[PDB]
Amino acid sequence: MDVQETQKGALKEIQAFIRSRTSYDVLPTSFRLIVFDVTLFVKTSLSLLTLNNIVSAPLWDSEANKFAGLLTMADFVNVIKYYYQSSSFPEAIAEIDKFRLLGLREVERKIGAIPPETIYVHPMHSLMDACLAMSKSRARRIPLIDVDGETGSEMIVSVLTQYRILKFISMNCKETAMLRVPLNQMTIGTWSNLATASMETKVYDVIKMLAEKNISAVPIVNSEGTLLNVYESVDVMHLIQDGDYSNLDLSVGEALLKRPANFDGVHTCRATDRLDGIFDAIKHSRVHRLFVVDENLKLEGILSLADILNYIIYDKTTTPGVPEQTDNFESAV
Amino acid sequence: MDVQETQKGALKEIQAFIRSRTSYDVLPTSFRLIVFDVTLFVKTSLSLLTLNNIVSAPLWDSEANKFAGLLTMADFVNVIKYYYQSSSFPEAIAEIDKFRLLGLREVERKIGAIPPETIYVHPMHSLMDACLAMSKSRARRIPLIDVDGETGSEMIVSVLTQYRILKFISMNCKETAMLRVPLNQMTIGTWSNLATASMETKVYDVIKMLAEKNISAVPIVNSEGTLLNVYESVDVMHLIQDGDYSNLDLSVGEALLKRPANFDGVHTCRATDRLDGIFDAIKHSRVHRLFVVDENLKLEGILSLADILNYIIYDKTTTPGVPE
Amino acid sequence: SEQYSTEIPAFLTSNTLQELKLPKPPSLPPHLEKCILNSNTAYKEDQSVLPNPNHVLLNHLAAANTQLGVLALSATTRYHRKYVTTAMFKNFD
Amino acid sequence: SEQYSTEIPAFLTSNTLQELKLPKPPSLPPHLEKCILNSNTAYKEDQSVLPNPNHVLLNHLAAANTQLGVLALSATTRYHRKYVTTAMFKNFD
Amino acid sequence: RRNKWHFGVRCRGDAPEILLAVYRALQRAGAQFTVPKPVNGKYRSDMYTIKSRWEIPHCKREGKNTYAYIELQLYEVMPGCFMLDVKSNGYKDIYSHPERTADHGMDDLKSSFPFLDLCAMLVCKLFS
Amino acid sequence: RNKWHFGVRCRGDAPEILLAVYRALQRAGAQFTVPKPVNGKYRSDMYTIKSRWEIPHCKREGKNTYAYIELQLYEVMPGCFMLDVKSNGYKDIYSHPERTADHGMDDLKSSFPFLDLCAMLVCKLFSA
Ligand SMILES: Nc1ncnc2c1ncn2[C@@H]1O[C@H](COP(=O)(O)O)[C@@H](O)[C@H]1O
Ligand SMILES: Nc1ncnc2c1ncn2[C@@H]1O[C@H](COP(=O)(O)O)[C@@H](O)[C@H]1O
Repeated sequence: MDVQETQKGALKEIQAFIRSRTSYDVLPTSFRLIVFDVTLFVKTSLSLLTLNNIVSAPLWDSEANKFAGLLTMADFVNVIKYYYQSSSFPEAIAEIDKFRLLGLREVERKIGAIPPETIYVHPMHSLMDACLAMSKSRARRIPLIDVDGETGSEMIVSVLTQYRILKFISMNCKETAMLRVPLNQMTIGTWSNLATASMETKVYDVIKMLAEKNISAVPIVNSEGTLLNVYESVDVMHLIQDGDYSNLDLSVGEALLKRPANFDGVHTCRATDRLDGIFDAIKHSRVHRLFVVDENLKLEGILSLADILNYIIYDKTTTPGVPEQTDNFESAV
Repeated sequence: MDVQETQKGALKEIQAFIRSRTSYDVLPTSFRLIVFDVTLFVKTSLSLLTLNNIVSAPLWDSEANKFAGLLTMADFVNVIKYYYQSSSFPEAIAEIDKFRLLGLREVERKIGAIPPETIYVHPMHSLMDACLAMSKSRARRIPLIDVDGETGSEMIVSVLTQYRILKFISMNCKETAMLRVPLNQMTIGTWSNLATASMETKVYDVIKMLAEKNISAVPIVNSEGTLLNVYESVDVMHLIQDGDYSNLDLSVGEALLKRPANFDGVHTCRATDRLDGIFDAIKHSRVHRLFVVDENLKLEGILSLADILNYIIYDKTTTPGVPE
Repeated sequence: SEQYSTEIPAFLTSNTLQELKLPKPPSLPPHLEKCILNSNTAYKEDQSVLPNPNHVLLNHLAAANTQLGVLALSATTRYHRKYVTTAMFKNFD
Repeated sequence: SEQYSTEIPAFLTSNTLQELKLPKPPSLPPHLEKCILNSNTAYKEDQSVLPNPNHVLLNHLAAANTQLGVLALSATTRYHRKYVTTAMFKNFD
Repeated sequence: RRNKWHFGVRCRGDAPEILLAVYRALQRAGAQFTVPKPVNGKYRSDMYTIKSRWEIPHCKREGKNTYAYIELQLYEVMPGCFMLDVKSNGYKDIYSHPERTADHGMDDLKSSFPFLDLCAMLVCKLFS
Repeated sequence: RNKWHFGVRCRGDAPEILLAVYRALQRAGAQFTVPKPVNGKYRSDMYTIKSRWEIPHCKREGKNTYAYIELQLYEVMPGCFMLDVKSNGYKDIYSHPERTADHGMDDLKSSFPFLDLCAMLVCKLFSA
């Protein structure tokens, strides 16, 4: 059959697989889950995060014994930007440190950046429920919670990321090898209105881009558009770790000098590449997104994990369903 | 006129010079004074002392606009020590970090480790009066304080150290040269009932010596009484800044490994040395105390700046200078 | 069990120790001693991944110093057939 | 000429931006470009010692970021014929 | 700053005085507990096994009365040094009859919460 | 490139910074000079604010005493500014010598309460 149709058959099969599994099937046999009291200070939060080499944690409300939402880099980024654009004194920004996590969230609700409330799925419910929830919330992660009837307490089992789900699929679906349709004949990814930055762009300006487009990274290009590097929201956390907010005044170039070694690298592919190579890349390295570039590393687009996962779960003749509900939100870096 | 009667005469001159000068005369023409709000957390205080390379700071009470006491390592030493004795749970100690400087003074007050009033002099009183007042308590340091008639705000001009005072004397009194009486015919310094420790001693155990004798340092000896090192109350500060109180459990040897390359060193002298040479050491370098040893480095005694200062101000023979 | 009460046992308070004999509590078993959170950095870059736990030790409290003024408290429990070691960071009071 | 008031000048409210940018502020003169606390002249003895300040900067506020959530504020004053730069570390709020 | 986890809470000194401090912490926390019983007017090591019961404040404050069952054990690590080992044995509401007399486990789910929250309240008490 | 600097840093538009300084002085409780237009138009001296503050520790004890604080916006580089804050000293308004002139005049020594009032300004500024 033709290449297009083979892909469509492959995708039906992965959908079936995704539906058959549970979120719980993605989990390792023995694993760790780090939880934060909502009443922690921010500055304490950044240290624990950095210290544990994680970029996220679910929040726990301990008077209630309820899950209290999910902490991600998007929280800091949105709050930092909100204070930054309305203050005329740079150092005032350092006050964010003295907020409790509960408060930080209140600020996001008052500026309309976090939804009404909490979103999650049962760990023993279909893995596709988790994908659809993430799709409708524009979240990159979703907590697996189960409510205990004896106590009313909600049991946080874990947090599921689109990286881990995609990696789970690449390891259990030989049918990824049958996705050979190239990207340029596909409508997947973002090819216009790209937030980009230069080496001379100040970090506070990247932060604003991060928040405004609600994205997690910003490619760095020179004039004439070649790809040089990337500035992640996580790199921002590291800069402001240990209370040093003047680092936001640094240029991107200056900030990269302060960024640790990253093996793996920055993943690039061409418009003629296809989902199959992307899956083999997913199984042996932590791809957070692929930057689409030409002959001469000229940036033409971005394909991120959400773009791949939303495309996959949306079915016959590619829905269009999909992605629907409150499509900006806090969720979930 | 004989070494004895000569020292007798030099002291008289030194004493005359010290009254004659004000504390103010001791100050450099341009100087820094670092001040701490009394409501600062213990946690922030230790960090601040650590990065400004200082070991104490006057406290400011900023509702009243009043000096509020002097923060020194004795404050932490006393409360750690209290805490170590009375709790069955080791990791409770770390709660000290969340005390404010005020409640730290409050704790020290209950257990009575602290005087009531905030010891001081006017910057223009006689230098002798500041020496007397330091000697009258322990202090080690005395704040030079004035008030502003316009506002009733206390003005902390500076804080004066027995070291600075002794160096001032050193730099301005040639008569320090004429104190040739050997330490062994004087009664100055402590020469028995010493608080010592060895490399195996747990740091928490040194901490209780420091509080119980309230002293700033404990020499480290071996079984033969040979001087190996010292362990200072400022070492303890370094142990616990950044808030890792499990270091107190370290022995002295392992704790020593964490001493920054920055260390002044340990000054020694001999029982046959005397004040002329010690003033000369003080003139040209930072001496906190001297450990008196023999030829095999066997510890014999401890001569600290307060002992020197006390001999200097109180007659040749009024106090522990009585002597032979 | 079934005895739940107040207050502190009479002995222990007032007063006249030395003891009766009062015995020494049991020695520390070796199956305590090791905690699975202790494997530093953690492997293949999952990192959340742990060794399977010792069963006898499900739901025993575990603790560590933070240097940041918060409690660090953990406990491994079983979910369906998999194991969750949740580590919580909490303010005091 | 009527000195003090408690009202926010009205014109500074609402319509604002007309490039009739109500004058620019003066440029920073060279003497405010450097604070004598920055020149931790260390010697090896006296660490409180400082260069003699500039007379026209007596009683001017100076500040430093602390990375510790407290204000660090200082000012240099004359005591008799000598100079005191006091650096205060203070809680916010 | 990421160091070593260890079971229980570290304690030191005199085992009875430790046991005396644990009992007081429980009562300040408002917990209910077993007390020791003598084999004549003489005691057995079992003295260092308490097992307490805790009204669950977020249940109380709601429409229920559910208890958490927490068992404490003092081990000696080295003379002068002890571990206070704390173990969850589940949760039980109001005659929810399936079932377990061993504290109904918290139904079939066996969550670390509210256990660890109460562990928190214990540690504060033992530290204050 | 060195941690201490004169004044308080600001960025943006100088008129907006000026409006911020004023709101802050207003909410800290101080009084101040106001700009006066010279024949239709405002001038650069608008960035010079003389302020006056009732000293709180003095007020608490039934004393009417003022601190005189002079504020001055300078531009360091395009869009970056220093709010220079200066002490003109203090005055218990009921004494000197017996009512001949005013405005600080006499004392010029201590940096307190000045530094404590600066801490109030900076708090207000940082929490607009
Ligand atoms: N720098 C960017 N500029 C414009 N759109 C982007 C950029 N980065 C990501 N996106 C799109 O925004 C969505 C989520 O981004 P990410 O933060 O990478 O998960 C995806 O659909 C991306 O294709
Ligand atoms: N380790 C020590 N053992 C006994 N006495 C000491 C010791 N260190 C200092 N002293 C005495 O206590 C006083 C104050 O000591 P310092 O803390 O060195 O100023 C002086 O008179 C010392 O001689």
